[PDB]
Amino acid sequence: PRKLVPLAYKQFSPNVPEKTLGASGRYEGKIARSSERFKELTPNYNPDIIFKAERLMTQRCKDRLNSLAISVMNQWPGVKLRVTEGWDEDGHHSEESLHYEGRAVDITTSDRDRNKYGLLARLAVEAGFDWVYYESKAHVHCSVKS
Ligand SMILES: [Zn+2]
Repeated sequence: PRKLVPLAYKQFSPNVPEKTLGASGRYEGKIARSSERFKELTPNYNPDIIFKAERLMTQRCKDRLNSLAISVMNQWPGVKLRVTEGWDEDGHHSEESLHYEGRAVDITTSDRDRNKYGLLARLAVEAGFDWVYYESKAHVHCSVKS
């Protein structure tokens, strides 16, 4: 067994830029409702995840999130994974955010205990998200390749 080490504030894993090939890969452009690429987005209705649209994400993102949902409930009995941002149609992030193509989620615990977020980030990496960034005290940013 291995010690699960929480990510530090502002740490990202792996320790490379999000868009690198060993991470979540290149930005592919915004996905609009009208896009053909919009049909690669699937809604996530996992009853074990709290959703603050936020539900629309790629299959790989869905798989990683659902895996995380289990691990969080294990880590903290009685607590659930919570999503506060998923697919963004409204330019609320940087120039080229993976949020714009349904390949990123910002997450917390259901109890909004910010002291848990570093460990939540570690669980996200263990759950297979291709890039995990303890971006803010308000949430952890998790993304996947396409
Ligand atoms: Zn984010």
